[PDB]
Amino acid sequence: MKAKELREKSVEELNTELLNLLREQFNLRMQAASGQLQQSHLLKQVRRDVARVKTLLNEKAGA
Amino acid sequence: LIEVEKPLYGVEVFVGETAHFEIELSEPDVHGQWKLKGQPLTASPDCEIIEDGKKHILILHNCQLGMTGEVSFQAANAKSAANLKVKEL
Amino acid sequence: MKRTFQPSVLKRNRSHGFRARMATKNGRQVLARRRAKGRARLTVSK
Amino acid sequence: MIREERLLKVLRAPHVSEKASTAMEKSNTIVLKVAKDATKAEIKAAVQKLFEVEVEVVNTLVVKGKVKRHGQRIGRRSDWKKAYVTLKEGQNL
Amino acid sequence: AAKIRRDDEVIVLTGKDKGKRGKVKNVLSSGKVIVEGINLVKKHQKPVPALNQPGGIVEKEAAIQVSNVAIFNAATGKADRVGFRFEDGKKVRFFKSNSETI
RNA sequence: UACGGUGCUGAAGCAACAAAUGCCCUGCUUCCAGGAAAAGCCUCUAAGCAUCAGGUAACAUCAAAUCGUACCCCAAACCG
RNA sequence: GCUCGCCGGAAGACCAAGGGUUCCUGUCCAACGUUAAUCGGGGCAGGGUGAGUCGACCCCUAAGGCGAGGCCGAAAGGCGUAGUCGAUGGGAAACAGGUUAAUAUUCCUGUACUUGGUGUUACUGCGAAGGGGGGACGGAGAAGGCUAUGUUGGCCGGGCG
RNA sequence: UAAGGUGAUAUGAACCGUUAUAACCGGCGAUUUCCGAAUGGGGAAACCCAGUGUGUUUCGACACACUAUCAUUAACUGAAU
Ligand SMILES: [Mg+2]
Ligand SMILES: [Mg+2]
Ligand SMILES: [Mg+2]
Ligand SMILES: [Mg+2]
Ligand SMILES: [Mg+2]
Ligand SMILES: [Mg+2]
Ligand SMILES: [Mg+2]
Ligand SMILES: [Mg+2]
Ligand SMILES: [Mg+2]
Ligand SMILES: [Mg+2]
Ligand SMILES: [Mg+2]
Ligand SMILES: [Mg+2]
Ligand SMILES: [Mg+2]
Ligand SMILES: [Mg+2]
Ligand SMILES: [Mg+2]
Ligand SMILES: [Mg+2]
Ligand SMILES: [Mg+2]
Repeated sequence: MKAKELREKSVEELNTELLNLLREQFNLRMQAASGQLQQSHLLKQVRRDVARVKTLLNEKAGA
Repeated sequence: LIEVEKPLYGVEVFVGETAHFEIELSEPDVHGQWKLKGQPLTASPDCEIIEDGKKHILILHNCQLGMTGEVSFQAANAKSAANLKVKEL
Repeated sequence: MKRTFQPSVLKRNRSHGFRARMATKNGRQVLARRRAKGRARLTVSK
Repeated sequence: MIREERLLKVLRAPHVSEKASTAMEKSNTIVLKVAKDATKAEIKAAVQKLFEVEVEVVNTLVVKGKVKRHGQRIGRRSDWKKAYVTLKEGQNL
Repeated sequence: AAKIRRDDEVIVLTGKDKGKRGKVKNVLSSGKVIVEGINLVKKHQKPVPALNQPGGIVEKEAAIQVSNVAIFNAATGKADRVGFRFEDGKKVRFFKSNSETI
């Protein structure tokens, strides 16, 4: 999922960026904590995905 | 055709305690059946299922370690699924 | 009867706390020894 | 706005727990574990945006971790913040 | 790399099944393997209604050491040691004694 | 009432006398041993601003974060 | 539960200091309890601390501490100016009632208030790390006025032993 | 380098991978809360509070960056004189 977006545009990425949090991450916590989320591994990725997201963008702009 | 106004709830238990699973439907007159990960056992000495229709309540006692799965209830067209884990002492 | 330990945290920290310890060449050597000794509580503070 | 959309990851979990929670549902307001650094106003925003409800005012308190178990050594839990949120009127969730 | 690995068919060399063949179920990072129908231990397991388990004695396979098995040649029909050669940039295992790539 | 409690309802609700070490009193009287500080507050203007900005009032509205708040506390919870 | 007995300027009640979950509810009785223990401040699990107004933070300083430069000292360091810290003292403001098993001047009902920002409308010289005022202060004593508070009558409800 | 992996007590859950972006090892990067020389001021270490800059198709208040001291050098300023 790495070089798939090494080339994905600084501005564009801040989108999935939110889309990881804006959607997956917040909904997942809530849904999870509330005893729904039967597939926990979704919490592992998403978080790890955002890490990737922020690794680029940081390495694309300025660094 | 009804739904599940109130889904189940994942609960923990120390083998021996008593788990609890509630779920309200929409129309009375019916009889669903609870099942661990997905195994339709049979209310026995270790299973206490008490439902009066318009409502359904489960009461599992000293739950073993296997019960390590999810409580998916089945009725007419409704379907719930909570989380349950049996921890040892 | 009134015994010797009359607890009071204000005095505790002021007399033995991290910063107090830090405010003197020897107070610092106090820490240094405790670090070298690998002590888990350098100075019993909050 | 005032608080970035990113930082509206302050809502951490519902505290649907005890009649305290639910009996204080049946008479306005909802309660939640919420961040730690969260600023009442900062957490009102979260509940406006997400949850899309109305909110009159929010009260906060810090729960302190119980320390327990162990033989010689000892184990302590984490501190955390409580919500108690009080929704305006067209009350839903 | 590892000589005995996951989906293999092997013949036991030592102790109580000595000479029993079987397929490796899995291989544990202790340096052990679980091989089917080779080592059987009768565990006593409590019956559970929730999991719909009958209970009573059950039969399963314990982990034997990797050095207690060797993979079955089946061209000679005996145990055989494994080497590693390179073929077309692939590190392949090969049987010793007839030198055949597995 | 599941015998721990929990709901509901609900009369009169005045006067006289007494009365503190509390308050009036940071008062009053008197005495010698002659009884913190600084800010908030009020007022005064300097540089400075003069239609401005500020200042005063009425009404309206918005803000007041953060941290503590359980329990013991002349004691079986503190020093012994 | 009914008797009996004990404290009542406490052996009742609210805190500070100090402790730091001992609070409440279920559950257990091995160890802890100088005995038993179904009980506990004991084990395990869950719950419980809601504030513009109480308090801290905050503004203000006492003792005293620290102290750019500085003076002094074989080194380490010492003292001290400008300052800057330090409450045991000064500084704006919420009360009667209700409710939780467990908090409440914090939650709820009734009824209030404090200080700033912004706006409208009137009316106006505003303005300091500065001047002055105030804040601002001892001991004893003497009564007067008064409240808490009490007693009686009236009033209300109930009683006819 | 690889057929197995998601550190340990420590099972379990939900997963991930098998011919190369599973894991694991090495080189170089990235992120790197708060306290601590701690260096913006303070302080009972892990906390309180700022000045100035930036930042908002919901441009308030909050968030971030910078602001210690000494030395050397330069520049600009500049008493009694
Ligand atoms: Mg609070
Ligand atoms: Mg209390
Ligand atoms: Mg305890
Ligand atoms: Mg208790
Ligand atoms: Mg005993
Ligand atoms: Mg206890
Ligand atoms: Mg001061
Ligand atoms: Mg010096
Ligand atoms: Mg000095
Ligand atoms: Mg004080
Ligand atoms: Mg209480
Ligand atoms: Mg105005
Ligand atoms: Mg003056
Ligand atoms: Mg009176
Ligand atoms: Mg008679
Ligand atoms: Mg600092
Ligand atoms: Mg400093």
